[PDB]
Amino acid sequence: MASTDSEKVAEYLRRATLDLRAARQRIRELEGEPVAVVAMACRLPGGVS
Amino acid sequence: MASTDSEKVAEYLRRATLDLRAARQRIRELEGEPVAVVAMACRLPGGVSTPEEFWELLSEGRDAVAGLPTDRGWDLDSLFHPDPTRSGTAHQRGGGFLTEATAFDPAFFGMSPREALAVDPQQRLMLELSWEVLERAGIPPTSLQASPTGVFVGLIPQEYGPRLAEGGEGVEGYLMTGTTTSVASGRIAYTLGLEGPAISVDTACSSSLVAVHLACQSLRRGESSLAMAGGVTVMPTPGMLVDFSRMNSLAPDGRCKAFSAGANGFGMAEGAGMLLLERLSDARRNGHPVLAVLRGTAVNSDGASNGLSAPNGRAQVRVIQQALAESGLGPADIDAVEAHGTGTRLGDPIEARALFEAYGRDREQPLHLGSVKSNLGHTQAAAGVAGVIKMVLAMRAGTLPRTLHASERSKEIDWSSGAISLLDEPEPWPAGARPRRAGVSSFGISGTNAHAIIEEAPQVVEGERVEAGDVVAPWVLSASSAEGLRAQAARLAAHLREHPGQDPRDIAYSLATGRAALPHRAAFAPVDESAALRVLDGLATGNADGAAVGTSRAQQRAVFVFPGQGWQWAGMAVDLLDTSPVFAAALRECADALEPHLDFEVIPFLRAEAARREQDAALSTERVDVVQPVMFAVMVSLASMWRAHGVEPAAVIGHSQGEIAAACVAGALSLDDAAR
Amino acid sequence: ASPTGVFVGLIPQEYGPRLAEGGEGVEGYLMTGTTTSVASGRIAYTLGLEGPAISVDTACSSSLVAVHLACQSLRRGESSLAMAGGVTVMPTPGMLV
Amino acid sequence: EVQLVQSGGGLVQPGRSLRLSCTASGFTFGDYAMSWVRQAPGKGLEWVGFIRSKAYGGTTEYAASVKGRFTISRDDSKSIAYLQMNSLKTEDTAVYYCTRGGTLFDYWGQGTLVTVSSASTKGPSVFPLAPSSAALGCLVKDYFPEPVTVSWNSGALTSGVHTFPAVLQSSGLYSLSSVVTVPSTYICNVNHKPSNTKVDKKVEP
Amino acid sequence: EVQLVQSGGGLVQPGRSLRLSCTASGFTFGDYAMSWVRQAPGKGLEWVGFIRSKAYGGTTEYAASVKGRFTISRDDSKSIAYLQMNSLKTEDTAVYYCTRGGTLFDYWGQGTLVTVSSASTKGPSVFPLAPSSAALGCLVKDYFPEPVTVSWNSGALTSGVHTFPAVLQSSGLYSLSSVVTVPSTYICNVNHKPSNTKVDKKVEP
Amino acid sequence: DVVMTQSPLSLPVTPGEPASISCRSSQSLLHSNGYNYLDWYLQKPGQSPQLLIYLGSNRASGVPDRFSGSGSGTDFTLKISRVEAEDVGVYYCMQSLQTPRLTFGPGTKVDIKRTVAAPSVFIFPPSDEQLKSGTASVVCLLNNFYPRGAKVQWKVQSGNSQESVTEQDSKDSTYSLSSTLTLSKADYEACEVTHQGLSSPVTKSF
Amino acid sequence: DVVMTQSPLSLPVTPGEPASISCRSSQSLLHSNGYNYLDWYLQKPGQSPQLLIYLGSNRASGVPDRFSGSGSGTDFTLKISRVEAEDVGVYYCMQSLQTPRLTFGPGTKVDIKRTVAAPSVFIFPPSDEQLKSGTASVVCLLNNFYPRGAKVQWKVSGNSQESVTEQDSKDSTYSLSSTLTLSKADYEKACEVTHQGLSSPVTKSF
Repeated sequence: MASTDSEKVAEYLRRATLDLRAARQRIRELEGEPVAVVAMACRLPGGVS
Repeated sequence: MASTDSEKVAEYLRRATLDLRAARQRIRELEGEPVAVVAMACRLPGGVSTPEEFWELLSEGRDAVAGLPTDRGWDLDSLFHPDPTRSGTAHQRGGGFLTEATAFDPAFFGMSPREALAVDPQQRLMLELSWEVLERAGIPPTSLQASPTGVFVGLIPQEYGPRLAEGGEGVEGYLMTGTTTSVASGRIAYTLGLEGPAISVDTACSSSLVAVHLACQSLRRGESSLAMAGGVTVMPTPGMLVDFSRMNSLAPDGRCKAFSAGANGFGMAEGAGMLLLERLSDARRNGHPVLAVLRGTAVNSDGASNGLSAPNGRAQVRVIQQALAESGLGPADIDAVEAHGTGTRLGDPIEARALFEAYGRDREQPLHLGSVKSNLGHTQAAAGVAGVIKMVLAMRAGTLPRTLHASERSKEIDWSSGAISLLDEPEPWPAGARPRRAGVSSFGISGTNAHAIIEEAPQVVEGERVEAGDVVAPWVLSASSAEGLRAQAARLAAHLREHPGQDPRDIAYSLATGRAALPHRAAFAPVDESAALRVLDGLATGNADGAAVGTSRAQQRAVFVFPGQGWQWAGMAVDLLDTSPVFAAALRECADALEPHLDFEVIPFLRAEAARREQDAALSTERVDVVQPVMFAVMVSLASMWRAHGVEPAAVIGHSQGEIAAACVAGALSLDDAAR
Repeated sequence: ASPTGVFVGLIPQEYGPRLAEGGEGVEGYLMTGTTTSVASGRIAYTLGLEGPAISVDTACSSSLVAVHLACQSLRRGESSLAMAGGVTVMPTPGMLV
Repeated sequence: EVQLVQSGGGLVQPGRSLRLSCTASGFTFGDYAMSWVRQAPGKGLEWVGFIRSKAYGGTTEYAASVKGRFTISRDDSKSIAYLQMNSLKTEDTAVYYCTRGGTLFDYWGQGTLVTVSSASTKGPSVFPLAPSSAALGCLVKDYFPEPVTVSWNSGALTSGVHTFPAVLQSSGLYSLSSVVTVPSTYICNVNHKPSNTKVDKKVEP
Repeated sequence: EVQLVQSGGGLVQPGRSLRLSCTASGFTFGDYAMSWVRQAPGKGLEWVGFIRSKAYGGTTEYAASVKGRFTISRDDSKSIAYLQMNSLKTEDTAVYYCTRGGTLFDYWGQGTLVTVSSASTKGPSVFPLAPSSAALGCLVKDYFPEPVTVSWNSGALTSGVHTFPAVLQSSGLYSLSSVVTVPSTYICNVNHKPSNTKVDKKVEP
Repeated sequence: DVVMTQSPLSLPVTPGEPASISCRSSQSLLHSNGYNYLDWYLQKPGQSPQLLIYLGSNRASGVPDRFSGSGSGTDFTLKISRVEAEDVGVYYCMQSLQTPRLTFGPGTKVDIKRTVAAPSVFIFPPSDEQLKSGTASVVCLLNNFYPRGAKVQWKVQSGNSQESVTEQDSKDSTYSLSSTLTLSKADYEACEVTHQGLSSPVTKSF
Repeated sequence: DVVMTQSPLSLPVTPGEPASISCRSSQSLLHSNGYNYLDWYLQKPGQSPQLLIYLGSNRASGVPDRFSGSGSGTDFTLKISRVEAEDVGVYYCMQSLQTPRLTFGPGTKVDIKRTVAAPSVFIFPPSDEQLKSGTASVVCLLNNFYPRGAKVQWKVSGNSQESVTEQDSKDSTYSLSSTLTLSKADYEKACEVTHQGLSSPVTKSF
């Protein structure tokens, strides 16, 4: 626009790249997100409680 | 040069934006992919055994509640008492109950009669149901071997056979394989060879809808390319009728008076329903017919309600709103909802209040409230599947079914809003600009509330071309028994006499790709719908229409016994040799294997037309000099093709002269060596 | 009223009388306390839980398919928390015989 | 995550300077170009101007109405954006926004009230509203600054109640009118926090 | 979906023209800038040139080695890209690629064999390989072009078998050697499809 | 010259319906790169706005995918699949082709669709103690009218009246106007609306 | 000047292990926009290549997310979490700060890791009927050696050609073909490899 030829469209790069990163992170948090074991409750033979 | 980076920058747009469009559509097909209904399945109260008969039941407003069954050996005499609190006694004096759940086909599957006797009818009424839902789809049931196809069947533990501590006299070891909800999906996955996740869900009156929900999840994540979703409540022993009388919740008439002032209980019925679920892209890519599309489904619990049995209002509103939110749809996008409508005087008011809350608060048109249990009765774990059956049939016929015993709308429900219209009359539901959408709700006695959103199948099927041809495609039909063969001819004849105008090539194509190759085969090449119906009626009676029965027994644990003594008639021709890939591969391999010592080729003798070789024909036992080399070549080819064409063999042996013959298909040969 | 799904692994076991001869006081609870459907329902009701209260059955794999299924429900996002597991307690000497 | 939270609100008279700072955290500050927008109360917004990134270097654009008045600076080590007011006048009375890009204002801070008014904090002139025969109200005239909440029946009546917005007259003072529309002698109270002028009024036709 | 499938392969001698067309479907052709790359057999790709989009207009760049020889054109109504060979020489013997962008070659066609060889189709000179006392083989000398597929024991032996790649000598002819490594008098056959020269060989030490 | 960009203003939206907002451009905003250079913004009433769509069609992250858009070389369409209770505010059709970036457009104040109501014109003479306090403010109060397309006239003329409109409420989905006619001492010795709710002017004086 | 870009070549990868490939740049490829301008490509042996990573870190669609990458202003790292049987080919570290891009770099032909084998040097005198046919081709055949870091010397060189193939599946080795094209009278005048498999030169002649 003013000097070189990219200071309004590189912003479009930045926004599109952030959106793609957030969407692929959404993919990995809906199909590959680790699922934590908060706590454990068991009643097992041998008196285990 | 790049105009000082303008091409570079804009081209990086042209990849990052495209990747974002791909990844966001991946989000959409991974969270809200509209999964379609390929084939329908139901064994519902009354005479209903197919979805078309269920529509015939719904369209004319017939109630299936007739009475208690007598095939099951029920006492029926301790089942009632003047005292309502007598142990061993039930309250309802009927209910829509299956008249065919008592019988099952052991010989059709790999089930022994001893096994099938101990099999829970619920499971017996899923083996046949899975078979018939696969046939209806145009998908050969035996073609889904070792393939990803999840099974989701809902059931009710109840009680069927004798005490498992006491065992039995004829049934000892297969009582486990019968009276377990677990194997009520594993059996289906085993007999059909399905490798997909076999889950048998159990959530009381919403098990079927829960199962279809999970199947939706499995397809959206892509764990299984195909899904087997459904539910069932077969009614083997009258105990649950006896004990649902103990809290005084059963309607004495056994009828589900849904949203009615005369609701004196929620009644009861036994039935079965089943669906084929899978993502619409996999449908239209693979050509599987699409009956309807299930867009969104949610499953929630009632929470701390007024007891485990009492329903919850806010939880119901939450589930029927979350289904819309996950579907991308809303209260105004649903033209007619299929509520639970269990029929009790307490569940119906709060249920209708929840419907008025999620839907009725913001309605442009009056919501058409319906209940399948009014025509059928509360099918418990088969409720939720029967509802979606009703709504999909309403889609395909373009008419809203009636809600029987609903003329007197309940006085405990505020209908003054007008946003919900009780379906006491058949309301036309034609296809228009708005995509027709429906909702099915099922609230189990366990407190788990589920709701699903059924959109009409996208009308992109239209656009098919029309043509005519001289191809007399054979009408191939196969069964597991000779009587089954005669009955398969008769039912096809009845269908073509009651549904005339179906083009012969369409019938042949449907009979060929969609009907499995069963070990009793009768076929004919029709020229007219009269000459074909005469053949069908001839096979029905049992005369020789072509004198040809393709007989066999099973495919699993096959040992390839190889007897000789004369076979393999020289009756091949052009195109035939190139119809089967492994057949042609084996024939050409036997052709190319013998360069140095042999030069005679069987392909010119095979690919030659045999229409001229049928006038000097002879039995294959006296032409051994010419037949035997052909025996050897085509025996190699046929062993190789029957090894993997729907058969899972276990070994290969040799009864007579098939020893070196099956040793040559064990390798250890060269050009010169094989020739020698 | 919080989103949390109950996924209990169960094999249907015969506990008391048949459903057809319910006892003196145990009359209407012979399936509302024994049916595998209501096992997770009791968890969701006593705790006031509002989520997918799902009872699975896969014989000796039921518990792990319940863990898998709660995992998938969390992955998509239906309930903020998930409650998965399984049990095999045999009251009668039935499954051993 | 990201936050372009602002700071530097206050009350000034035309002809002096004011401070506006935009806190940057959760990203590389030298990659995005800071811009500033101004939102006139009750009507649409307007770009004040912007600064270009250091790696680009570039220059600073400002709006045609702020030439020679406002300047923008930036730094990475402390990651705080600077919008500078010099020689303020009346039109600057508006809430300003910190925007995350020269042409893509992809993120937006909460906004800080930059008020350039010719008044100082004084007490209000509450005037009632006599019905014709209907609705009853009470004007709140000559109060500064905005900080005022007006309830009816001392916070007891809530149906049909209004607090009319701040009214801009040429004197720099503001006006509010609270009214309730219901047939019948009501109580309306105005609390000016900075001045602690607690006014209770009784109205009759 | 998308496909930049190519067409125009053939066999030529240096000094003439050849046609290369890239079929565009599934996207707007005037948005992406066509480029062309060349892949020398057995070694790395070495770029050729590109054309800029009509909306941009621009010019056409080619590699420093193809100045005044190759030209690229484009059109939207028929959506077929054009790479033109004029005054071909030996180095052009390579498979060319149709690439979807001036600087981002984000998509790549299958590739067409553009062969500029000084030979014509003839028959091969199959020569055996005598073991020292081991492995046994048979050379395939002087054949053109390279569809040859060599088997051992007439397609019976498959363990330890080789088909050596096409060998580039200065005469324009090619060489192949098929060998099997196993102690022992074997059969190796070479089938040249264009020439129908079916050669069977027996080898002894 | 400066691109003339005027989206169709005043698009009321009621929850649960599909709406669509267009936009205008003097010359084409479609550049040689094949991409449009217009941005879509929604202004929160009460706090900061957010991004809906860039490139004319490419949606931003964080916001739900409901905010769909497309357009031709000149014609643009932020085509909003549905709206809810929180989907109320001011849409800005800001094009990004020639900085400086001063003008965002007049802005599309959007609200909840409802049937046309009757504007309640309430004339209110100023209090007498105000007349002895040195000022005078007669207010022709307008309440429960929708949409906002009316201005209060002042006869016996206008010019000393101010404009003090609020936002929309939830359960009633109406609007009210405040025409404050600041007045002086000696000139104290009628108000009108031209709202769509009625046709004929309704005259009531102090 | 032209950016010197040489990724470390010869990175063998065996299935089931984390590898990482770096790359070099003479001056910084990090532009004023805060983004890198290097692209990552993998050349199929036998058909068309595909895109792994652009912007130096931004991955392309279609390919699985296993192809992860990052880098500094100059140092770059396509850091590949794991490899499988199909993850074999030639990786190109192509830049994009200076058009024309020209060649894609010598390229990183990558293969399956395995222990160092013994190069089987097989000397083969040409057939006598070839010697009467007008040509002569003595071949020092090399088989089952890995990696490829050896050249066949010709004593008693310059007339030898190079004809190496790709990798197989079950054996995961390589073979070389040193074809020494020869003439008539010069046959009346030994081959060597310098492969890591051994240390001392192994001399065998025709």
